[PDB]
Amino acid sequence: IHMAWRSVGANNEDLIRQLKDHGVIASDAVAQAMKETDRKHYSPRNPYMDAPQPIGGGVTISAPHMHAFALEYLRDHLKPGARILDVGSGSGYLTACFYRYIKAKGVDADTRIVGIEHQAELVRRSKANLNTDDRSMLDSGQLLIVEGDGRKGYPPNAPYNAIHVGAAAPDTPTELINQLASGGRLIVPVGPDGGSQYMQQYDKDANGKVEMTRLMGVMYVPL
Ligand SMILES: Nc1ncnc2c1ncn2[C@@H]1O[C@H](CSCC[C@H](N)C(=O)O)[C@@H](O)[C@H]1O
Repeated sequence: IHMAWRSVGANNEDLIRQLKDHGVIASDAVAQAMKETDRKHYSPRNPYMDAPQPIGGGVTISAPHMHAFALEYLRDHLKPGARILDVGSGSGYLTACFYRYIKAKGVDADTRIVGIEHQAELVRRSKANLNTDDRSMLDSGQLLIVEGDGRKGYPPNAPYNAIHVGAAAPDTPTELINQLASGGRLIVPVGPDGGSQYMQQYDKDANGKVEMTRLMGVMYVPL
């Protein structure tokens, strides 16, 4: 059996510090949001290993560095009073991070973080994770976990200032772009399941015109 090396932290704080020291985390705010959201409540096993871990339904909770990259990409869009959509909420981790990131920038009664997941088992599982973490997040009514097909976003709370997609979109996610507010940003892996995909960024400007930028090569493979 081929053996390999992989980073690990002694605890949540030590895991984030390690990432910041090595340049993975650029901003202090991103580091703080992740520091206050302990992976132990969201990852059943190896919580502090910088690697993807299974959570059920044939899916995994992203590796810590991938969560960091996503937070950095949307650091200027995560502000008090905004509406954020997290398509494919899974474990609920990234969702809790968004809530804390903004909560630090100050509170606003209109802030709304919506996580949409289509697997019922994960919807119940994630809610339980969030209540084990901090029962007040769900109780605030500012964080939401809904059951549905994320490909059609969630119109009740549209338009969104920022949208993050954790699952692959076979092509241009038209309906999601339609739910973006002017000046909003959307992060999503584009391409058929099984190949060289691209994590892509879509920015809509004040005139409603859309611009696409490729951020990095990515590949969905068996763990
Ligand atoms: N059409 C769709 N609508 C909603 N969720 C979807 C979906 N297609 C895939 N998913 C969900 O995409 C998620 C990808 S894994 C997401 C992991 C989560 N960000 C974490 O850190 O744990 C899974 O939970 C999967 O069930």
